[PDB]
Amino acid sequence: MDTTVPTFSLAELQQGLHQDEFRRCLRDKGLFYLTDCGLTDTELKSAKDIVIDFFEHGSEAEKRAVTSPVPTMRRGFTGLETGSYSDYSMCYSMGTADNLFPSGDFERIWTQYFDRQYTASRAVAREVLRATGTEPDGGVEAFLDCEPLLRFRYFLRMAPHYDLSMVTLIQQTFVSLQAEVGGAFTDLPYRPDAVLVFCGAIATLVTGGQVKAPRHHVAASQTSSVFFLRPNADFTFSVPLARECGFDVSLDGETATFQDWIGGNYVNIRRTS
Amino acid sequence: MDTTVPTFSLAELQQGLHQDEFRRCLRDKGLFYLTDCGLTDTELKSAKDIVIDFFEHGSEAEKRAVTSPVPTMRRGFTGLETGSYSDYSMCYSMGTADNLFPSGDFERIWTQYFDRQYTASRAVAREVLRATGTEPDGGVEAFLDCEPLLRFRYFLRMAPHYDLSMVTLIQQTFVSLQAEVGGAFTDLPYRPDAVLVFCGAIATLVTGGQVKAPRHHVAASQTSSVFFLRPNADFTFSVPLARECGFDVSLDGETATFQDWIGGNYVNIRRTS
Amino acid sequence: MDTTVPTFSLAELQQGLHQDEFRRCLRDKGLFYLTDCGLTDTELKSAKDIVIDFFEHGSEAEKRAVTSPVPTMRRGFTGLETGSYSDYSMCYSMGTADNLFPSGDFERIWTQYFDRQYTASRAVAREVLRATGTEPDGGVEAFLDCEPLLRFRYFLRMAPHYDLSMVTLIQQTFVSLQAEVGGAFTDLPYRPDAVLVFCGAIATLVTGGQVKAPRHHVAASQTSSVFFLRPNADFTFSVPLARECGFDVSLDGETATFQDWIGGNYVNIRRTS
Ligand SMILES: CC(C)CC(=O)C(=O)O
Ligand SMILES: CC(C)CC(=O)C(=O)O
Ligand SMILES: CC(C)CC(=O)C(=O)O
Ligand SMILES: [Fe+2]
Ligand SMILES: [Fe+2]
Ligand SMILES: [Fe+2]
Repeated sequence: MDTTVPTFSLAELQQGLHQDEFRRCLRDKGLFYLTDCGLTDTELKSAKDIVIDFFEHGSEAEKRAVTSPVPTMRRGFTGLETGSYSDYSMCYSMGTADNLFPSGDFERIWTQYFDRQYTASRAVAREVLRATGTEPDGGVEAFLDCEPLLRFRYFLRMAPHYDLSMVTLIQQTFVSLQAEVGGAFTDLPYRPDAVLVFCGAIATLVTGGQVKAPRHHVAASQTSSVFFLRPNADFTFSVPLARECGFDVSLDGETATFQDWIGGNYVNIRRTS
Repeated sequence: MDTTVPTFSLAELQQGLHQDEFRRCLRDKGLFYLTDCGLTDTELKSAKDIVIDFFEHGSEAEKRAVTSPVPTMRRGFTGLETGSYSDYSMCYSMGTADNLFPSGDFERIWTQYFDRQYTASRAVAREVLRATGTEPDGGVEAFLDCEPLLRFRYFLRMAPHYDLSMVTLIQQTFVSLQAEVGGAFTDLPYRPDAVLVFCGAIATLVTGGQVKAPRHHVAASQTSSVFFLRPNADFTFSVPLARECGFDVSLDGETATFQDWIGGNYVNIRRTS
Repeated sequence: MDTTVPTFSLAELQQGLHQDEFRRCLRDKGLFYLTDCGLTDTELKSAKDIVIDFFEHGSEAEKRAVTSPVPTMRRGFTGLETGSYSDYSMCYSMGTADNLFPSGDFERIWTQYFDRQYTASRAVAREVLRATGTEPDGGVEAFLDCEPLLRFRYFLRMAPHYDLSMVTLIQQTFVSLQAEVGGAFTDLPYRPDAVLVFCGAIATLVTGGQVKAPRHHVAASQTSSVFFLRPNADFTFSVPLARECGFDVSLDGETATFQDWIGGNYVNIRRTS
């Protein structure tokens, strides 16, 4: 089997092309680059510049006003680890609501950036479901109108793990990002013309094991954008089916919700260790 | 903004003094020293000496008799990490009930030590609620008659994290303890005349985001007393409100309990990493 | 007290012999070697050879076909951590159903290997319950017809922790495995004639604190078989009783289930740190 990370045009997928190839990719690899999805280096420049300017020239008062009282990295500014937790790296997060913006121009640029990412993530997830003939409990659209989280970081840096999202979209700017493909770590360089997609555990779950959730990590001067498309707490699934594809669930009953499985706080990643 | 860790007299707070300053501290820093709360180096000496004597002269049989069958560090003696888990450090824990005491004198000294700590923690938490005009679901006293945990350790030693308590009271004896203040790690030396207070995530939650829960850590021959004031499993709060201040909750419904959020086992700290 | 790890014959236990010694072992140590349980180096050779052959000569296609879409190490092949997650070590897991076998001969050999392990684990757990006069809520057999997990690994390697199983059976092949006995790490060498047993937190819980769940770790060219006997999600227990023996539960009510306590996903180990 080719260990190459494939590339798919969203437009072409939406037209019913390369369905067999798409299915094989999802099953055997669970990751691919996506083009023609409305996201390129162009849309990124604007957001990167404005936020980077903030991480460098924003004062403490300005950062404080956009910092959550709890360091959860859910909304606003965060200094992630004498000195400051910023020494290692800084982060900016946002979602569909309850955001913290430092200025008007920043808000406009990022609200639009977030929207393109959300639209693209929903679109590719929609094709993931169609290619596997998957109809989530409660319908496709209700499943896709969910709880996304966008994190932008600015600098092994990150330990091996898999994501618990439906799908995760990544934009980057030495190749630090590595993913397991064909039983070996493969480089995942930047593609100014595309976004990198990682399938998460929820894709595996909802499709009944038809999609792989690949492990990946970061080796150790770069910025990355990570968009997690996460289901709603009440997303419902079959317990026996989860067991049939690898989930070591401790759930009584025939059906369960995302909340029942993961708990009352979103968990984005999981280390196999 | 001054990055100095302020000091407040409990007596003065209870009299309605420095309310504006207290509010600013809670919001911008989430930590402060507390005086006139009935806890000083005096009350500590007695407890420290008796337990330290145990950690050094107590036999294996004596330690075994006050050691829980599961190494949870909830009650009794614990050797925390050829050799012994004690090599790194030893710990002694207690709560309102189900305690394990090695002797009568030890019991008397520690029951009184625990009580002063619990009274002080409840008292400062009571002022935290009043300063922010917070009325917990079910009332103030029911909220404060909770599930505290006292841990005494004897020796980065501890990774950056924030506490999930309402408030945490610390007594100490090179400044190892560092906390993030104004975007920088600040030393938190010992004050024989006061107790150091850290606001936890529950303070942030119950007050609707009016209190910061500061991150902190320990850099690497000292003993420290840590008292966590923790809510009851049935403490209830508004889901939309939790989201409004940073909590990345995966909870269906308008209201939820501490148990719904954290799970069936108390979790005292959380690393932002 | 002797810090020696005792050995017990399953046959002799089932006949009512050494009951006082067994009780003392469970309470003070929580670990022991077990003989006459139907498991020796003989039964192991067959399974070890066939799987080891796979880890070395099996192609990527063959490994892929027995690899779960999510890297949970619940069923099938797993490469556990330029290179591959296999570099560190490889693993093969199985349970009562939903298994992934690479060949017919492999299936026969391992289905029988798993069965002997499950029978032995249930048998010793049955004696653990009888020696402590324990009658689980819902009866002994319903409690023992549970959710076991068998993991076979092929290479500190593993950090200090205790197991959350009822009991855990280990077969091994320099002594890497160390356990805390009498307040000191003790070697746990291989015994071709016996299986090593570790009591888990569930044994402590169901017996009301009569059984210790010992901490252990691995120091750093060997293979080990680990069989966790895990309760069903609906296993029910008394909340006040759990508190009486060390469990820091955040559970409202008088009774709770394993699922209520641990969550919707099995958790096999826990680090005291
Ligand atoms: C390598 C980056 C995309 C970070 C990542 O994988 C994550 O945040 O889950
Ligand atoms: C620095 C000590 C007070 C330990 C601590 O922060 C904790 O136990 O949460
Ligand atoms: C030392 C081995 C038996 C591994 C282990 O303890 C475990 O998997 O829980
Ligand atoms: Fe990831
Ligand atoms: Fe802390
Ligand atoms: Fe273990």
